[PDB]
Amino acid sequence: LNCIVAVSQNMGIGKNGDLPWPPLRNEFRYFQRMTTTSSVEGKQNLVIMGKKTWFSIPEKNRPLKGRINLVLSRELKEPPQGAHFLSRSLDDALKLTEQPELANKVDMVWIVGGSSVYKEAMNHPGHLKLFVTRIMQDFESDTFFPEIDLEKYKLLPEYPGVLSDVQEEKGIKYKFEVYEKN
Amino acid sequence: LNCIVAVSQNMGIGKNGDLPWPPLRNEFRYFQRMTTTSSVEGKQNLVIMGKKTWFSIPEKNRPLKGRINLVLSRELKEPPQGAHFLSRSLDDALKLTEQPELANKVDMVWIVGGSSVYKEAMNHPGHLKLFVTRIMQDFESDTFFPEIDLEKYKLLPEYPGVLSDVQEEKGIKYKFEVYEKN
Ligand SMILES: Nc1nc(=O)c2cc(CNc3ccc(C(=O)N[C@@H](CCC(=O)O)C(=O)O)cc3)cnc2[nH]1
Ligand SMILES: Nc1nc(=O)c2cc(CNc3ccc(C(=O)N[C@@H](CCC(=O)O)C(=O)O)cc3)cnc2[nH]1
Repeated sequence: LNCIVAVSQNMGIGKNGDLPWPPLRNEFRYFQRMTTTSSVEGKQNLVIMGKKTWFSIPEKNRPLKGRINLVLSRELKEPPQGAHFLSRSLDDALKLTEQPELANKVDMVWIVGGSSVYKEAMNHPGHLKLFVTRIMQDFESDTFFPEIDLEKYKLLPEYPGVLSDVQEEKGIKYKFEVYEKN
Repeated sequence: LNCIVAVSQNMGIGKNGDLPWPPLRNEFRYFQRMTTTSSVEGKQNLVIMGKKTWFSIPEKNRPLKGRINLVLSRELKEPPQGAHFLSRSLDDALKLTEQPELANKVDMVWIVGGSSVYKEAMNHPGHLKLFVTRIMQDFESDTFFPEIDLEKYKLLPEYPGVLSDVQEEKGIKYKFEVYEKN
């Protein structure tokens, strides 16, 4: 279980149901590269996300491509269009990926948001990895990311695929960090 | 929804976790064809059966080849070796069925028993068909097939792919029947 997020200096992850920052095409490309790249031959990654984060993808790249898109919601009676699966819980969704028909087709599981999903997932006993993009500037948010507990999480000073130096796009600097827990 | 069973004259379907009769090679040929045959190319049929059924299949005929095997178990921890999916009630299995990625891989649904399942499936709202092979002889049994509500089910005088003649094998006579409900 991998969590993938981009957060501002203020820990905001959202505003009005959108990234509180203007589009970083490279930041996007990387998110697109991590959640897609599967380690195993012929296996696919599964992304999980709440109702809101699904509606927040530009309608034209829904469902994420080359990925199994699952959506959690206790409300929705059926998978919103383009969605691959639907679960009411993070557990139920974790179970399902445990069905062997499934298990033999999925490699990595990535949690893409929103807030309460990241919350439920961060707590979940088990081996968890947090891929966080530090967007080094404040932005006006309505939704935030939780405190990464240092009792539990450790920052990997290294990570195959991820560059260590500070990035910049449209006068915005950011850096990719990787935390782990067990 | 398709249910497929064989019943002795006394409505028996099992004796000590086995069929009450000796094996009718040509009746197992029928159940096989019917359950394995899909209308669509690149789609497969799904078989749902209780745990006892699962186990009454000769362990080298497990799981049923060319079919997605699904196990109904309230307690079973994880899915028995070789089963494709595990659910806890007909309900989840069916729901499981309407999952978009699932739904495009699966053509027909067949309920292969046991008593408790047949029954739940029989009552269930919708368009249901029972495929009944009437074994024209009494056999001591411990498991009995729910009795068919004539008020709801209706015998179809013919139905494509169903031989109309009384059959006999090993001196035993049987007949193929199909019931429908709306
Ligand atoms: N690093 C990181 N960046 C994000 O932008 C991000 C966004 C979410 C949640 N929201 C979204 C919203 C839209 C798209 C999206 O359009 N993804 C496309 C974009 C790739 C591209 O178009 O260049 C994808 O194909 O992955 C993804 C996540 C979660 N974790 C993230 N994590
Ligand atoms: N018509 C009918 N006949 C049955 O024998 C039957 C059996 C069950 C449950 N039990 C069983 C037990 C064994 C096998 C089985 O070995 N099937 C194999 C091989 C058939 C053959 O040997 O020709 C398969 O490939 O289906 C199937 C169902 C439920 N509905 C039925 N319905």
